[PDB]
Amino acid sequence: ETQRVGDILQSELKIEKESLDSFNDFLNKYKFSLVETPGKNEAEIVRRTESGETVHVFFDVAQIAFANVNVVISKSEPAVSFELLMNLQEGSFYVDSATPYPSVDAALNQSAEAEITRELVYHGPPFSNLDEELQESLEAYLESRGVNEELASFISAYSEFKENNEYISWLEKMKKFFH
Amino acid sequence: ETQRVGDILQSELKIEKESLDSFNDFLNKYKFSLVETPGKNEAEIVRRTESGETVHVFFDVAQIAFANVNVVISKSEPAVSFELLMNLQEGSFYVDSATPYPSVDAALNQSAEAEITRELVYHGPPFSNLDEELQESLEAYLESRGVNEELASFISAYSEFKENNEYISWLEKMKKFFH
Amino acid sequence: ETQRVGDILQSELKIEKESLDSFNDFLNKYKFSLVETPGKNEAEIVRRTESGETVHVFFDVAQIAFANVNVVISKSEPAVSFELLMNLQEGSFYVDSATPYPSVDAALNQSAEAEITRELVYHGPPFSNLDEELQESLEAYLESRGVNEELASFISAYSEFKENNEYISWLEKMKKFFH
Repeated sequence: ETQRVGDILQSELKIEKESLDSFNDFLNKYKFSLVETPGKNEAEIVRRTESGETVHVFFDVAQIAFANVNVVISKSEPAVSFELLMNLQEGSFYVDSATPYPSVDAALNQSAEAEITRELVYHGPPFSNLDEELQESLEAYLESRGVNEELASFISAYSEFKENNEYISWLEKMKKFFH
Repeated sequence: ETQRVGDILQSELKIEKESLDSFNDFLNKYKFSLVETPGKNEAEIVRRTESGETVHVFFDVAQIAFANVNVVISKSEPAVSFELLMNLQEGSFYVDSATPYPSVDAALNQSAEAEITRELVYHGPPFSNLDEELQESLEAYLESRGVNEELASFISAYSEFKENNEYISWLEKMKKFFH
Repeated sequence: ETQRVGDILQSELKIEKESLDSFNDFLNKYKFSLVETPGKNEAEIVRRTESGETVHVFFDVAQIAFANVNVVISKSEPAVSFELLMNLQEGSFYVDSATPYPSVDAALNQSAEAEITRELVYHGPPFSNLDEELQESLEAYLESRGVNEELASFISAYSEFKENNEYISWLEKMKKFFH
């Protein structure tokens, strides 16, 4: 019965609606902008570094709340997409792949054809197969660009926050259907 | 040798060509229309309920003959897509996800961009993470809309029927190639 | 530090740059043309047989260096796509599926919609479910068309060659980014 579903959604809504300053502190520390799209799983934060690089970090809040984290760094001009695995318990990152794309658009465009273009191109060897010194220098480069414990903490806590907001909107949409 | 393949296809064809009333009885009982597309894996049945809802049920005959069953219910206006897992031996269903879409088209359009749109949006939490009473009321709602043992029986038997027809057409197409 | 990454890439480049006749011997023996697209994972070889068939063989060099090998055989006019699994150690092939498409374009076009079209159509039953004599005659047909130990050897060695070239180009692109 639609009434029975509606009653439970109504009571769950009231409860669910019932640390922002930690988000603001971390984002402002690195001069991040948060790109927030309510209704979608992916969250994005973007900043510009002292050396003129643009750093994008993408994560899937539903996957989190090992997770896939995409760090894209550009200097139109070439960008490297680092696909990372983040340990949710440890707050640690591991490089899975690093792919040099000819532009930020090539790295990030969500169109069907842009995805196919990414699928077809070489993504570098398994990271574990690289020279150890190459592995290390790339990890230290990412670290120096803010891929660290503070970022992992933000990703975890912001994912918990956004997903709960997504859950609330979902409850609301369900309520409208079952009304 | 092409002749050797052709001989075996020819003999398999003759054998394979060598309960419809149960299909008709179940479909008519619920006032279903069957949407049958020969050559394709997916089968669709659709009906309108006493309360003016439209219920679509989709299943993949090749997967069946746990299976994925998509039940889409609409009232242009919002639709909820219930993604179910069906126990093939038991004839039982389990809710994996329920996603409210803003229209039937958004839920069902097979275009590349429509699929991408579905992939990007929030699909609700894991069903197991919902309040137990919410889980139950949604399951009972689906039951009341004909997601039951009779539907599971139809899905199993119709999948066996259609797949065998697909196998026959496949044999025929192979025969033409090897001629 | 970008300098530290650049140094290691520079030294790896110098080392990596530091049997072609076996490629030429096998390709020429079967009158293959190699279709080589630097920067992409997939390699393609294509020939025309004595009976006027066109045989395409596709493989993913990154997957190789069990691998997926697609053998497409045409006579505009219908083509059968054989999806094979190749044992990398044994140099042996196993048929996973054989799908008759109405044209080479339908079988091979890489567009988003062409992929969706392939995903939706019936792919024949599990190969293991076929009559044993049908399984055998299809395997012997592929053999007679050059799906053999020589082809497996080429696929393995050419995959090693191309992937290393892809690795070199990747190092070069990384060098440019970190400069």
